[PDB]
Amino acid sequence: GSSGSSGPARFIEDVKNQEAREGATAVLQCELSKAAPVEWRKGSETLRGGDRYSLRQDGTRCELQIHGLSVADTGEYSCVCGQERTSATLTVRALPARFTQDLKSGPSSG
Repeated sequence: GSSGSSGPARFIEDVKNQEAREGATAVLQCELSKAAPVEWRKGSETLRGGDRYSLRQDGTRCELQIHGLSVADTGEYSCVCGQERTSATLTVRALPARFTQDLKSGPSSG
């Protein structure tokens, strides 16, 4: 809430930590002050929309999906936008190991 002009596009809404299991598709949804180009990078590696990473920006909103979540993927992504840059933490938990747990609800309604 401040009338004026800064110049470049700033991340008005930084990405929020992500948490999903293997096989899923973790994606970070953020927002920019104004339509501007960005660049997602994991630590010291620059990623570019291809087959696994499905980058989709609807103007000021950015979205970086990850097809095939692997425990390894787990790390810290950072989206560099002009001058500003947002980062988050993606926690990938191994797939749920099958386990039979004998159980049968009771006459209780709730």
